[PDB]
Amino acid sequence: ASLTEIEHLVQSVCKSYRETCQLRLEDLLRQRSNIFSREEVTGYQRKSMWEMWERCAHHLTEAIQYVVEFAKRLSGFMELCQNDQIVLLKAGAMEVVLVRMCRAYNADNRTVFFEGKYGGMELFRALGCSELISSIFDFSHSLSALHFSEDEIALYTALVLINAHRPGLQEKRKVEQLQYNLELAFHHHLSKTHRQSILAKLPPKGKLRSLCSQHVERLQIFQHLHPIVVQAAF
Ligand SMILES: O=S(=O)(c1ccccc1)N(CC(F)(F)F)c1ccc(C(O)(C(F)(F)F)C(F)(F)F)cc1
Repeated sequence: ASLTEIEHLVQSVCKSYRETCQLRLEDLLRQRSNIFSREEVTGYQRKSMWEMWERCAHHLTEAIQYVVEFAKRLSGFMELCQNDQIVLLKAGAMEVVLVRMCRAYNADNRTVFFEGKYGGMELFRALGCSELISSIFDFSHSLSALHFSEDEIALYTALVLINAHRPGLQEKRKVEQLQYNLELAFHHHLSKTHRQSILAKLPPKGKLRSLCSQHVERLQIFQHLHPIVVQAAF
């Protein structure tokens, strides 16, 4: 693989991102002054457990759709069999959503963009999963300190999806080669931007995994349905 091939894979991944990112970074940054008032917060805390889980599962569904669209536009992914695609999307898609959320997270006041405004942890009291909420906030806080650029996000989330160490893969050799090529791309682009320093600072791969799993566990506990099943409907 040549320099031109590597730079093209970079441009193709970043383009696929830019087209599927759902929320424009500029919009999210500008919306940072648009903070929920006490009464609105109280308005959310008073809502039913059932309602809050309905709202949250719906936003998650939408976000997963965009991430699935991202994946389909990564070179090679479509060329994999339906089984291997779904194997990669099963946990991978939701792991990507949780990384993407650091863009909608403001470290200065520890708030998150939710349904049009920024609000802190207390917004989600009705859900009755404070430790799950804490885990998201703390993961998003640690990622924000890295100041991910749009392209770093793009490249890093491609690697989250395209990973050969996932249960029950068939064309495992071919996913290893797709993972290899995107690793070259990510590394090349980091050196070019003198941003190699983030490599050691990236969240341990199994931290994002165990976070995703615990959230999926609790999501299904509220009688919903695994996100992979829902996504299959489209
Ligand atoms: O917009 S969300 O509802 C959101 C929740 C918490 C903080 C900010 C934003 N949504 C974000 C998404 F990007 F997916 F749209 C979201 C919904 C639900 C979750 C959950 O992790 C779970 F369990 F449903 F997967 C939880 F409900 F627990 F928070 C996480 C994020």
